[PDB]
Amino acid sequence: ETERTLVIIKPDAVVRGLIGEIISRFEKKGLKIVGMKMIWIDRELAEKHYEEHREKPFFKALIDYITKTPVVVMVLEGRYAVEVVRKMAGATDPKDAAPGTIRGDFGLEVSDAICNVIHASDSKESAEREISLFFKPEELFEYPRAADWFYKK
Amino acid sequence: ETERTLVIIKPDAVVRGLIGEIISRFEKKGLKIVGMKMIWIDRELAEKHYEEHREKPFFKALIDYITKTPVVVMVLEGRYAVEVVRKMAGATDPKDAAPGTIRGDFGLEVSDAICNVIHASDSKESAEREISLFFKPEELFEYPRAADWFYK
Repeated sequence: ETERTLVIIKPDAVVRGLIGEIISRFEKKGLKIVGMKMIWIDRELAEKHYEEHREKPFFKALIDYITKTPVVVMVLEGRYAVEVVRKMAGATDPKDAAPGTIRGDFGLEVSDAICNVIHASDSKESAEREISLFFKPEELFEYPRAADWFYKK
Repeated sequence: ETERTLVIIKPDAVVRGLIGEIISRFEKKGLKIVGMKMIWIDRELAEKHYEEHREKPFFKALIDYITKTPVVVMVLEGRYAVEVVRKMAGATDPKDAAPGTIRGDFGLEVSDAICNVIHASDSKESAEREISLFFKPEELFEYPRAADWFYK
């Protein structure tokens, strides 16, 4: 049931100094960070990540947003991590996100793009594609978190 | 003036899930993360980092400790960042660290090595050496944090 999903702490979150708070939510949930790095995505890489939206009118503004400042890309590993992280993220537009979720607690204001604090892979297929896009195998690790032994099935 | 210093969130902090808590303390202080990545330090790199202790009896334990699991290395930028981060870290041995500091609030137990949650450059000279050891220029960025404009 263990899966890996990709999260991007977007420019709005980095600029607002929310990197730590976001990471803590994943850590306290029990999710494991197996890869992470601060990078500054250029347009070419951004367009590859959002390739499915290439033909849509909001594409340009989305690329402008994700490349505005450096971001933190990270890979989270855990039981049903893909759907669990999406749930933790909350509704796409922060105004609709429930209190308690990352977007619900930290997001609201928007620019030309719907700034929503973080990106979370929408499926296992997308996660695999996205993780391969941003990380090299040597940048992903297998190691124990403190309580891993407790769950030895 | 503005300085850059190196911080390593050590294996004990990573294993205990304290990465976010630690980073938040730097962010709320006003410090800017200009570089960061999770890496698993190899013995040779660890020995370069701790080169000053190569001839000491506690050297091996230090290497075993810092390479036990992946760590998060990051570069913090800000006014007098080197001394400020050292102050935030607290006493070397967590048992002696004051409440309110990172080591004071999160560290205590030790192994063969004095596990102390994080590493913080001890001087501007050490900071420059350490930053170059773990980061390439292309991995460090210049960008605005939300309130940067306020201090103009």
